[PDB]
Amino acid sequence: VARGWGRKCPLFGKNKSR
Repeated sequence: VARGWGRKCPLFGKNKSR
């Protein structure tokens, strides 16, 4: 799973969230 993590989890949303 990706979205489930990129949602509110930096585990997959490093540069995307930052």
